[PDB]
Amino acid sequence: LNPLSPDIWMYILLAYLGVSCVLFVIARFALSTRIVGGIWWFFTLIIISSYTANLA
Amino acid sequence: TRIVGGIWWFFTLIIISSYTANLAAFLTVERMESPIDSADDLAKQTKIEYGAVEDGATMTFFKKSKISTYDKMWAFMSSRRQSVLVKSNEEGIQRVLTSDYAFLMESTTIEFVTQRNCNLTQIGGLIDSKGYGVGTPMGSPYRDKITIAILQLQEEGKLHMMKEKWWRGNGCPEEESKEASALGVQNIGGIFIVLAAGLVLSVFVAVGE
Amino acid sequence: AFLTVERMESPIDSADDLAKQTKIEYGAVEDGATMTFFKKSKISTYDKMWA
Amino acid sequence: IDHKADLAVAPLAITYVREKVIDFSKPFMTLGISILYRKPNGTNPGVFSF
Ligand SMILES: *[C@@H]1O[C@H](CO)[C@@H](O)[C@H](O)[C@H]1NC(C)=O
Repeated sequence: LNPLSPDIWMYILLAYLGVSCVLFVIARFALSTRIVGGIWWFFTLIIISSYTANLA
Repeated sequence: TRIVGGIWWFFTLIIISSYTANLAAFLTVERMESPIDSADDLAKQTKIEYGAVEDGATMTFFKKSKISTYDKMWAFMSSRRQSVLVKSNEEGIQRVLTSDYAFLMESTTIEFVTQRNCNLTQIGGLIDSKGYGVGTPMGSPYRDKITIAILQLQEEGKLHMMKEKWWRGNGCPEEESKEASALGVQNIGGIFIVLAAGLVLSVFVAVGE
Repeated sequence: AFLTVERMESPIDSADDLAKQTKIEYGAVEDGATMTFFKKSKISTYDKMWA
Repeated sequence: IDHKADLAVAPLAITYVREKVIDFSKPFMTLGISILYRKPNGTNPGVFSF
């Protein structure tokens, strides 16, 4: 957990919870689903790449 | 649908690999170079100019110094005497401020200056052995009386307060001491902001229809 | 690794980059007032170039 | 030189010749030559640093 600061891990956890909650809300309430999946995939891409680069 | 999915996956792998490789290279070249020059070891650097006051105590010390770290510094200063050496302390401070140039000066003056303004730093310190004190040309006893006054003055707490209030001056903004290698908030927060923007746009376009 | 290797070296070699590196060669006239300055006036990087 | 100043207080590094001719008192303050540099500013690339 050194490469990512603790506040960043706070933000990652809350972003995961928020995306899960908004996905559940959308399912309760497919272009929007595609956009949500794409933006979440981009976020995961950036976070994993930054973590890998810093730890390298 | 098989070919397009496979080629999209391959493209994704190539893109993530390239992005991670470039970011790793950038962070590695950032971390490999020290934020400051080699502390008290400006030898093997020859890019940051360095010098002391002309014909000063530091200049005289570096003249009569045979350490491998300091004789090279003396040779560099002598070979560029008209450039690195300056006449006065304030001239040296101005030269350091205006361009990439390190200055060598007495520690008390350095801390006094860096407390007067916080646009300057003291890298190493105490690389020479010297001190300040009163004197008497003759072997008088009253100088020894002064010395016992010195010792009884340090035996109780009065020197530190007067010394600090004479050097405190104005306040100095807080600065890090032992910050780790983790990413800063400003370093990453862009992806958080863009994710929030994408999510709110997706919500808006979902509720629009 | 490839990007780190090709980015670690300074894109423009300077008065210090040449001394630490060995891939790029450097030279001058044989004792044509250039290495005569290199042998004396022992500067760390300049000593490395002279060697 | 002519001993027209009984007490001598000033910023005076205790050197070999000064100790040779003046038996200086115990050092008021211990110090040495230090190096000076400009504070390295933080080149913030903005929030969109990725
Ligand atoms: C800020 O740091 C950079 C990087 O070395 C350098 O240009 C200089 O030290 C500073 N630039 C300023 C103060 O304009």
